[PDB]
Amino acid sequence: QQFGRDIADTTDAVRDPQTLEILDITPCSFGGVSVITPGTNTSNQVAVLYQGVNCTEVPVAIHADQLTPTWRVYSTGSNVFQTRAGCLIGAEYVNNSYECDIPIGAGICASYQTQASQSIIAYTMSLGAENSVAYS
Amino acid sequence: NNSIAIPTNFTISVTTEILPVSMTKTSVDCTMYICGDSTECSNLLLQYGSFCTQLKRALTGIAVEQDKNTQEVFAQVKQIYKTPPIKYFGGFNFSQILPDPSKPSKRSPIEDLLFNKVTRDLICAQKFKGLTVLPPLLTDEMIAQYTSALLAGTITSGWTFGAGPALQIPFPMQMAYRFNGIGVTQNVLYENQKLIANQFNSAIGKIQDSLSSTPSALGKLQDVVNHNAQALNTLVKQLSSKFGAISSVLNDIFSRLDPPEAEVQIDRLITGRLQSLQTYVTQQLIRAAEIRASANLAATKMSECVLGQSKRVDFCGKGYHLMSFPQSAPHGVVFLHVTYVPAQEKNFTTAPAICHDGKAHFPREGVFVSNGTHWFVTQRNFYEPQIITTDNTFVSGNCDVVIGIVNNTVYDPLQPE
Amino acid sequence: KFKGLTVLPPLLTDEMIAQYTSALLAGTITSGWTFGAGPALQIPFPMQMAYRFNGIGVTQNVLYENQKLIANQFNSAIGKIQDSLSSTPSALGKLQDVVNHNAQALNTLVKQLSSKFGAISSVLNDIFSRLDPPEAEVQIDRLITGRLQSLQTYVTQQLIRAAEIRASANLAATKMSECVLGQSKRVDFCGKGY
Amino acid sequence: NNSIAIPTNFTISVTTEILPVSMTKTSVDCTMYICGDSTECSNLLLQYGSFCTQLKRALTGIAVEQDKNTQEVFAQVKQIYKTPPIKYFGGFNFSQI
Ligand SMILES: *[C@@H]1O[C@H](CO)[C@@H](O[C@@H]2O[C@H](CO)[C@@H](O)[C@H](O)[C@H]2NC(C)=O)[C@H](O)[C@H]1NC(C)=O
Ligand SMILES: *[C@@H]1O[C@H](CO)[C@@H](O[C@@H]2O[C@H](CO)[C@@H](O)[C@H](O)[C@H]2NC(C)=O)[C@H](O)[C@H]1NC(C)=O
Ligand SMILES: *[C@@H]1O[C@H](CO)[C@@H](O[C@@H]2O[C@H](CO)[C@@H](O)[C@H](O)[C@H]2NC(C)=O)[C@H](O)[C@H]1NC(C)=O
Ligand SMILES: *[C@@H]1O[C@H](CO)[C@@H](O[C@@H]2O[C@H](CO)[C@@H](O)[C@H](O)[C@H]2NC(C)=O)[C@H](O)[C@H]1NC(C)=O
Ligand SMILES: *[C@@H]1O[C@H](CO)[C@@H](O[C@@H]2O[C@H](CO)[C@@H](O)[C@H](O)[C@H]2NC(C)=O)[C@H](O)[C@H]1NC(C)=O
Ligand SMILES: *[C@@H]1O[C@H](CO)[C@@H](O)[C@H](O)[C@H]1NC(C)=O
Ligand SMILES: *[C@@H]1O[C@H](CO)[C@@H](O)[C@H](O)[C@H]1NC(C)=O
Ligand SMILES: *[C@@H]1O[C@H](CO)[C@@H](O)[C@H](O)[C@H]1NC(C)=O
Ligand SMILES: *[C@@H]1O[C@H](CO)[C@@H](O)[C@H](O)[C@H]1NC(C)=O
Ligand SMILES: *[C@@H]1O[C@H](CO)[C@@H](O)[C@H](O)[C@H]1NC(C)=O
Repeated sequence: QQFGRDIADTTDAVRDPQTLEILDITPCSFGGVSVITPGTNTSNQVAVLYQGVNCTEVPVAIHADQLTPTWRVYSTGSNVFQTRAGCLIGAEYVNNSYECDIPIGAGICASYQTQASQSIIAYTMSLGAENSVAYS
Repeated sequence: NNSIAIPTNFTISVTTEILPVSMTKTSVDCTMYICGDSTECSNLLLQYGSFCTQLKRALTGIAVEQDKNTQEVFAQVKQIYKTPPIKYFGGFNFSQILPDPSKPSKRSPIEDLLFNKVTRDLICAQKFKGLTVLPPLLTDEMIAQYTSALLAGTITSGWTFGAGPALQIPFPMQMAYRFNGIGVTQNVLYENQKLIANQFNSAIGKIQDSLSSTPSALGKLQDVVNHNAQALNTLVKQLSSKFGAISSVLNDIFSRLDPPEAEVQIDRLITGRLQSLQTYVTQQLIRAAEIRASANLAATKMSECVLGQSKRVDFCGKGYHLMSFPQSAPHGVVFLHVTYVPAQEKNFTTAPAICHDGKAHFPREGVFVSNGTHWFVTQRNFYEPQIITTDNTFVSGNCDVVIGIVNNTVYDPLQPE
Repeated sequence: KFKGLTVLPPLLTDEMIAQYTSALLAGTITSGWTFGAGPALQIPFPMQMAYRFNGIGVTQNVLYENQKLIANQFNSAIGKIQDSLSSTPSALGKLQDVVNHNAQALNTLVKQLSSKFGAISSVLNDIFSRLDPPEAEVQIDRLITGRLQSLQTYVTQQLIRAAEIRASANLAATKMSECVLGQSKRVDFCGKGY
Repeated sequence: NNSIAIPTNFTISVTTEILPVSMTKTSVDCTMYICGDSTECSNLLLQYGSFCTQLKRALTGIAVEQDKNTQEVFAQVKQIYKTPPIKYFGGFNFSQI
């Protein structure tokens, strides 16, 4: 058996012609990039969500050739938070909960809030104000 | 002409309505699907305009639509109501529908059953072809918190929290309100409170067994998941089509042919793959419209069945609607409709009016019934025979006009005193 | 059919749908609302109509004192229904339109079998005979992709019209529940008036 | 400020509402529609792959949906109630319906 194909008839494994050593072919690391912006009127600050990857494994490219976005400055930055949607770089996670402003996913939202330089923060969205009805 | 069937008993019936509210949010990397690792194919695809951008825009609209659907169905209430620590509620047992603190998810037993029922790997193979799944904005725990808040509001405040501030009411009095809503007097409930509570508890217990026993009970949800997965698989399989080219592999076409011949073959492959993507996106839009209609129905049922008592027939279950309970399910909602069903009907002789003196008397709120020798006035949905008096009847005209009028005495309460 | 487009029979025969309508209407006459919400409870029809008068805010004595007049009005209106259906060509147009759409769409599909789609001919055998097999295959695949596009367009439009028909049928089922199995207080949901 | 209109009479009005519940159920053959009698075209058709699997699946879904629509509209009641032999009904005439 010289090689193997996946469902889409794409080669996913191959036998080396010289060494006859079996090799799996996995496509190079790829993913979606989402830019959370408060609005260019409000600010030029942004946050970057790398979707469906742990940011142990976010682009750590040190040369422009190694990875397609040539903007490395928003990778492995000071503000790094892991979500189930992806890992978000450039927004500080706060334990406070607010009404959703910019949806990120898995219950995490982002907002541009003052805290006193105003910056992008990430938080768990607030479902509402808790109440207890005085049942008797 | 003169026979009426009056129910002498009732059944508290709990039924389940299962409604999809959201579908899987999918994203397609258009370049990675049309041109996996061929940069030449990517440069050629740049010449096809805004096809990929339009597909991305449509899929993003679908995903935002799914989040909006879930928000409309479950985020109706802005207060996260909590059930009281003492769960008595007049003998009505809500443990199967109330959140269970022992479970880490804070999910009810029925909801836990619902979540259990709905279900290289296919995910990895699809991802390697540019097809990925975006997580929903609201977690399953957040949707469970919405359902728990809705249940707590319904149990502690009736329908008041739906129309404004939550107003505490004892649950037996709320269910008496609901019997008034279905046309049955409060005394029927207060006199039969233990029986009604036991019937409700037994029906709620049978709900879990009915959901467990039938594999296809939640099929309406599962089908939605299936309808997504198959579609994605179809897309992946459409990457094996040559579309009239020498090969389905872009790299083989480029390696084997000079630029003029390769262009004719890569054009065929790119056109076929773009057609496959357009077909997928169009069918996703149609399915998203169907899911939006389903979620709009679910939101309407949340408003009119859970946040109130509906007089619409069969909108909130089979029978006379009393109240409803929401339960979160994977990509959907299950409404437990508690309804009142008349039972143990009995035949009686009936007359449109009673002729007393020269006056015709009509029942103010009920029916004139006869067991064979004596005439009573009873409420329509329950047999509670009462003596015909001037209090429970009103007078209109002479006896001649009414067809079917029967002679009988109308007792005057004040005359003895 | 000879071009590959066939029509499948509906699962319910028109006789079975007639039996459903007969059962629903007999239940409405004999039992009023009761069969909709549970066991069918016998009610004399004048008393059911008096209930329905109470539902709209009118007392029972109004119906009982005017029973003959109300019955005559109902009989006259039902008599006028058949004439009104006869007179207006568009009275059932909403039905006919649906049929027309289906019937028209199929013809379009059939007509798309007479389109060259840029090739020399719309007949496959003529293209194969009049061209070299490598040259002929290009035109044949052009015809094939054109016919696949026609089929996909037909299926997409059928999906959209099926969504519209599903919305209409959901509305019809809601009207069966709320207008036939009950008395509705929703304004204009079950006709003009109370 | 002080004037009301009170009805002194009534009309029993019967109106019609027409609602389509189902459409014609159609099935399509790619093999015959695309390639009427050409086995050569039939063999060429497999190159395009799963288009007709998808099309047949969609049409079958529509066809099942039509029967589901008819069930939803007309099969609401599971008891086939039978009208009484004697059709008096208090002077109301239902012979037309
Ligand atoms: C109304 O129906 C209920 C059942 O839903 C009757 O209660 C049952 O009565 C039988 C015999 O009397 C007992 O064996 C059951 O244990 C009872 N069940 C419950 C839940 O109470 C009730 O008696 C009926 N009422 C009338 C007036 O007929
Ligand atoms: C409410 O109902 C639940 C079950 O639906 C009751 O829990 C059961 O209690 C019995 C006896 O106490 C046990 O034998 C079962 O094993 C329990 N089942 C579960 C799932 O807990 C509960 O006791 C009821 N609450 C009240 C106040 O009666
Ligand atoms: C119809 O109902 C009346 C009233 O309940 C019955 O008359 C009563 O019968 C009981 C005996 O079963 C006596 O103790 C009461 O004094 C009677 N009341 C009156 C006002 O006479 C009557 O027997 C019932 N008839 C039938 C056929 O059930
Ligand atoms: C209410 O309207 C009905 C007609 O819809 C009236 O009935 C008419 O009465 C007149 C005089 O009694 C007769 O000449 C007509 O033949 C009747 N028409 C029908 C269709 O029966 C009825 O009189 C009106 N009532 C009031 C109080 O005005
Ligand atoms: C119910 O209405 C039908 C018509 O819809 C009546 O049948 C008509 O009766 C008259 C006189 O007997 C005839 O001139 C017509 O030709 C009949 N038409 C039809 C279609 O049968 C029927 O008599 C009415 N029922 C009652 C009890 O009056
Ligand atoms: C983070 O990524 C690492 C690297 O593969 C993985 O081992 C780990 O499970 C990830 N953590 C989470 C919470 O996903
Ligand atoms: C009473 O019912 C019988 C049979 O249902 C019917 O023949 C008779 O006409 C009815 N009474 C009157 C006054 O019409
Ligand atoms: C009422 O009487 C009819 C005829 O006598 C009978 O068929 C029916 O079963 C009776 N219903 C009840 C509830 O007794
Ligand atoms: C009882 O009804 C009959 C039927 O018309 C009537 O003749 C009689 O006068 C009535 N009895 C009264 C009014 O005491
Ligand atoms: C009565 O109506 C007139 C004109 O419509 C208005 O000016 C007047 O204020 C009304 N009556 C009262 C008490 O306001």
